[PDB]
Amino acid sequence: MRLIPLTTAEQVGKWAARHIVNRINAFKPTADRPFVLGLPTGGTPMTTYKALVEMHKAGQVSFKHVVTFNMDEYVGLPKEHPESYYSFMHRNFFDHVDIPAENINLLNGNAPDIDAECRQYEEKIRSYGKIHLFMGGVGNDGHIAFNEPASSLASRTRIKTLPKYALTVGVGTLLDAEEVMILVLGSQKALALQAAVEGCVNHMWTISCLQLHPKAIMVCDEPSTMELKVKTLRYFNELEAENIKGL
Amino acid sequence: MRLIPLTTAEQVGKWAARHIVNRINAFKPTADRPFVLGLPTGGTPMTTYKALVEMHKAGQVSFKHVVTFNMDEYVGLPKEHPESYYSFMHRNFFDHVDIPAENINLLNGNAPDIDAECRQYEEKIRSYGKIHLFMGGVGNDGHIAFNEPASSLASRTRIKTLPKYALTVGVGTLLDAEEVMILVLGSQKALALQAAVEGCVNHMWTISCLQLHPKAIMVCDEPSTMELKVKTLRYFNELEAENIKGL
Amino acid sequence: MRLIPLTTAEQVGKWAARHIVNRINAFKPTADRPFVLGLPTGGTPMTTYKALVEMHKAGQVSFKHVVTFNMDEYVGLPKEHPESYYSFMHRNFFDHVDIPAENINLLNGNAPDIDAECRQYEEKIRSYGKIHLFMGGVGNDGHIAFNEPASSLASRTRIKTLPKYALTVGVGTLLDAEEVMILVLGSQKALALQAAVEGCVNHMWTISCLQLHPKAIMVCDEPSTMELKVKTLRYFNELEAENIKGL
Amino acid sequence: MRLIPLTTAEQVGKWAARHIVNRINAFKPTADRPFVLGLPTGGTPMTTYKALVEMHKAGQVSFKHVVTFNMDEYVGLPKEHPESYYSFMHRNFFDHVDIPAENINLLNGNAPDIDAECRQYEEKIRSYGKIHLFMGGVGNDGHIAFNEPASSLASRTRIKTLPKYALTVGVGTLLDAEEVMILVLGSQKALALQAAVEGCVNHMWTISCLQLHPKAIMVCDEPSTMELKVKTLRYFNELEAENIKGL
Amino acid sequence: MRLIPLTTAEQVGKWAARHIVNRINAFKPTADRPFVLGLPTGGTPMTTYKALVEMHKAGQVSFKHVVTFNMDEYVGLPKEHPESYYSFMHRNFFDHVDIPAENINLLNGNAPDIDAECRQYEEKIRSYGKIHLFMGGVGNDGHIAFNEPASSLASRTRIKTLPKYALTVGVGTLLDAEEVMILVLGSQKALALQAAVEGCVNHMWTISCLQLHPKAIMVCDEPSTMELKVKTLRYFNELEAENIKGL
Amino acid sequence: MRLIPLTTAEQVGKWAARHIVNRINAFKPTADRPFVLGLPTGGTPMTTYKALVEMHKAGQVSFKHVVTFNMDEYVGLPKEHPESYYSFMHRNFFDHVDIPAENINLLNGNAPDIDAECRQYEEKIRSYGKIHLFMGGVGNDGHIAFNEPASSLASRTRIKTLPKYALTVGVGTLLDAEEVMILVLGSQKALALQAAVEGCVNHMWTISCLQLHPKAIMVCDEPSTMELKVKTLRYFNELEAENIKGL
Repeated sequence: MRLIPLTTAEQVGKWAARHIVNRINAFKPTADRPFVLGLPTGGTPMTTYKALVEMHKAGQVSFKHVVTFNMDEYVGLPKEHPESYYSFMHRNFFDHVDIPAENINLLNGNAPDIDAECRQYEEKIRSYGKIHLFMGGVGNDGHIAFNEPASSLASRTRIKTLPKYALTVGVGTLLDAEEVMILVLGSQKALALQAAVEGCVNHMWTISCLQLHPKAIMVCDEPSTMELKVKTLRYFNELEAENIKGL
Repeated sequence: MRLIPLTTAEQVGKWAARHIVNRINAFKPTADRPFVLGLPTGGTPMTTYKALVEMHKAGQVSFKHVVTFNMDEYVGLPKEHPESYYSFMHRNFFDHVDIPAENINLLNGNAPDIDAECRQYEEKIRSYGKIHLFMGGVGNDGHIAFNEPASSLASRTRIKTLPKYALTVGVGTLLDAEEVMILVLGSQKALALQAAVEGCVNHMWTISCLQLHPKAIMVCDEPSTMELKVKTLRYFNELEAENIKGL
Repeated sequence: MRLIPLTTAEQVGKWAARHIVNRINAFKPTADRPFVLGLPTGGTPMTTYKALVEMHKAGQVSFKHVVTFNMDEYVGLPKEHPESYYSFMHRNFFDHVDIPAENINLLNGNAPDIDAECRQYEEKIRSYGKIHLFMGGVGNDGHIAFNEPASSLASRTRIKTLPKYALTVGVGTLLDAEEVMILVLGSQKALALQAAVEGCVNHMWTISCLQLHPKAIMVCDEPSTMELKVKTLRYFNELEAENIKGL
Repeated sequence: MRLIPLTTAEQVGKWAARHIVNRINAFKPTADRPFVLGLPTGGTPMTTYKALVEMHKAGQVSFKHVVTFNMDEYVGLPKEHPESYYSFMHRNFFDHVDIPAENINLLNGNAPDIDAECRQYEEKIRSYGKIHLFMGGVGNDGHIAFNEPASSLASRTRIKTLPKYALTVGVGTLLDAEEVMILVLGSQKALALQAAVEGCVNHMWTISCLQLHPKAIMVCDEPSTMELKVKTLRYFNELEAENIKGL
Repeated sequence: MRLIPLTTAEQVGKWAARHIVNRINAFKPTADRPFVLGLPTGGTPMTTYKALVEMHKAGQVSFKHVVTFNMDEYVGLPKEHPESYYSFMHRNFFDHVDIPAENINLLNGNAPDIDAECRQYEEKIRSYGKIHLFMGGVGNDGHIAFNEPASSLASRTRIKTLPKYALTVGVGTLLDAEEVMILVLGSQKALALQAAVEGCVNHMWTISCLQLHPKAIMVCDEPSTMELKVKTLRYFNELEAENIKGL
Repeated sequence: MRLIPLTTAEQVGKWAARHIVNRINAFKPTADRPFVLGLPTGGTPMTTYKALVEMHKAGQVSFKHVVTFNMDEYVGLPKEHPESYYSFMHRNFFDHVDIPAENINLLNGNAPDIDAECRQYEEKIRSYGKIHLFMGGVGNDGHIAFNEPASSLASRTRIKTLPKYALTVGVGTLLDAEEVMILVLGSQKALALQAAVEGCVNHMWTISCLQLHPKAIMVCDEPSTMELKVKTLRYFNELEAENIKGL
């Protein structure tokens, strides 16, 4: 596991954005072999989308052959409603880049057959093969997306009771990704960061199971490191010193 | 992982029995595709077998196309002896339902080649493919069947020194099941329940490794929850409130 | 997991050597199906190589059809230099047994393309299929070879900054072995032994992840048991009592 | 230590009030030997003052010979200001009972010599000899009054930087009381209750040092027991069952 | 604190007896200045009384000017009943030594005024001044005598609900002794020994508060050391090696 | 307790020296009422003595009416030997200030009656009444002076087996001081600092018992904070920010 210790939310976004750009440019996606990106919404990834957009506008990356899968969506909420995940994603990212509509995958919270919708979502991911990079956030209690603490590590896309319900990818869906990058911002995430980095593996703090994942990265700001031991932060600061230059 | 918090041993048996019945009826087993059930013996599963039998007698389930695999048997003990696992299983379950003899699998503690017997048992399970549901109990120290604490998670059916010896399925045998349901009864199992639900993954408390299993369920009575935090029990009580109605 | 509690470094070497000999003789390797052995260097395995050599000289084993893979090598250091891993392995083992040069695999710290060298090493292992037994040591902080604490459990052979650099097999490389045997000597390894045997699974103490491995063995001397609970040592002493007779 | 597990804030107040009444009536205070009561302010003791007042109005207790000492007061804030501790105490308690003005002791946040004011407060307590019962609340982090975590257990009345400052009795001032009763309400106090009852003595959670006090009582509501083990709460519930009847 | 690690219950008794004898002979008690000894009953101190008696019979000590105070007695049970603490003490100790009746203090479980009886017991101890050495045992949960876990460290002699009731000295009564020596026998006391020696101070395990006592000694047998770290036992074994020679 | 987080050993010495100077100048010692200072030796207090001497040379303090008591001395070692505590104290402190010989107290490691020497040392301290400030260091295992881990908190000056022996003040001797200031330097003291500040009270880490002392201060450098949580250090850094200006 990697822990990228940065100071501000803006630096985290710039670091995360650059990592995504580098993975894409190294993969060199084409129509027949697209780069598959898993994505989150909310306040946490705000600075990352902002950074991704300026990099695209500077000509550093193209999303023409990038396929995305989002983590969740509200049930029964009109897609064009300003508070839907769909609206958030277009407003903060899709409206500003060259990704084609057919490459965008968002759960349809208005699907007639909920169980069928979730099933097809998992099917769509497998049709491509695998998610190359899945970016996410982490709950104050260490949970992922709308998955509950003590969720099975093999859980799949399904409906969850918090609108009244939401569709969310499962922990297994996230773990099947080739690489997982979690954005950690704020002192309210300090206990979750501690559980992920210093604690032992346990299903109550879902984030701790990333210790078993082949390629996991935590990108965090200063306030989120409050519960770590001084030597833990020092260790990652020194090891990652050359990789945070320029952010 | 699911934790079904109930009050009495009788409720646990009724809940466990209904879960087995529902899995069977949803699977709709036939001669060519039987539902494979893993089973334990002893005082712990008593109320569950009792409940399974009345459900069968009420016409709610048929074991005609259910194949069973038991966890253990004593070595050198006459099969028809009243204290054998064979006698226990027939007396408490097989004597009262419509399962055919060819669908019953019990380790032969009188086999001439012990190692061959255990090897064939594993072979029999694979011939069917997989155990759909494996029900078991848990030791005071968190162990499973006759497996020792610190047993390998990939251990297989073998002989164990406690009669003098016994044949027991391994932890790997149990983990390969599609779903694992552990019955937890009594305050003497309180530390084991705590290790399974709140503790971290560790090979000393074998039960804790179910946290890594794709579909694990703990069904417990009130006395067994003594070592859990009040909020842990409250959390599962609320989440499972709708699934324990009627038991 | 097995824990073989012995008194001295010499006993550990004799026990480890005999275990290797027994695995080889039971496997009965041939030119078309060789026994693949993973090996470490340093002060820790000294008594084991010494024991392996006398067993070979007594006619108890032949390495004619044994293929070896070593854990590491220094970068840019002349192969014939007295401090290289190559020199250590020949001087302490290869010079005294009947293993053919083509069966010896050591990382080439002088390869022009470092990344290619490491890639081919992994390729060579897969060409044989799998390492049947990988023997290693453990760092004071629980690390393996030159892998850092918090290394990914799927890490592979690569270059590491400590000469200035070294090539080292990854944790995944080690875990892919059919059986892993770690030699633990000295009170300085007491905290690592404790983490491996009594602690919970966590990526900070890499050795703790052997709890998830299908066949792991820790062979230790008396000074290394300082951090274990008296009952833990008593438990393994009794369980392994019959397997340490004669060492 | 005693732990009185009750359900609601109202029950806690009724239990605490009755305990104070019983201590007073058993002490039988007179002009020459008054019963000395330490008191807190805020939302926590609201139901207790309410209960104390109705008991007084029912003729169950008289405060004619009861001397009180309050925990704190704001600095530079006009005494008659509606938000002062003085205003709170009169409005919620003194306005409704028969305690004489000369028996009321409140820190003067407008004293010209702050250090002298605090010094005299301690002097006043010693002039009476000792506080017979000191009632207080507890911070989310286990602190007492305005004392900081890691405060000396012998700290005394002094000014503290949070108005801008406040005068607060010290931990030593509280511990010198013959009996200490802490009101614990709300899930936000759950970690503090756990530290006080189940944790070990440590200066970071000041409340934990009451374990060393000769006569300490925690009176809590249901939401505050969230972090205790089920068996801990069960133990106190059974032991105190006869003392909570009627509240 | 001292920890005397011995092998058998007999050795513990011989060590404890010799310690008592040495303290007495060094004190050189007279009619005006007697040596005050606190004593327990039950299976635990059996080998110690046996050893004390043979030492007396060998002329190594006289109890002519030794005053004793016992920890408890049953309420309402006839003093001469074979199961009373009185009968146990005479049968195992007083019947065999030269202590005068006026020097023996046992709680009167048949006293008309229970509270008065307990009050006078404390008064009797103070009349002498202090207990020079108090020997006791420890509960499986770390408790002392009939004091409950979480008992106040300043608790005094009082009646306790387990006959139906018993009179028991308090924790404060024990702590006021100049020296406290606790006999620890059996694996069932392993967790209590661990809490006393390696754990932190906390009122739930009363025995842990002896860490704060000026002169505490734990005398234990081998089975009771099961929960200690190997290095902890090694440390005390080496430090006390010269003081256990001859037992 | 106070924790003064500084960066270098030199800053620690300057802070500690100034604190001593301020305590002396506020006390205003005279021939009839001297300021009593407890002192340590070794590498740890080096920068503090250096700072104390320049302050004296600058006219900021006089030791004319300061009485000192040192923690230890070697047994049987010639007082004027260059490695004695006597030589260290004169060479690093007494040779440079105006303290009179009669105000200096050092244990006489060559006294004919060891036990008498230690007894008189304690007597000398009481003759003055109390040590106003005792400065010391801390062992890697949390011990004080030559006191062993698990030493009684009431231990007194006595001989200790490490020359072969040394005379050392006891933990009780240190705790009886009005104020205790411990200098903490180096990463090797990180675990001890953690036990003192964040851990719970326990006799194995003697330094942790300072949590119970009325006025304890830890003055530490940066390397010693390695085992503290980032938020712990942040908390003390902010609280002590105004008291470390100028060092």
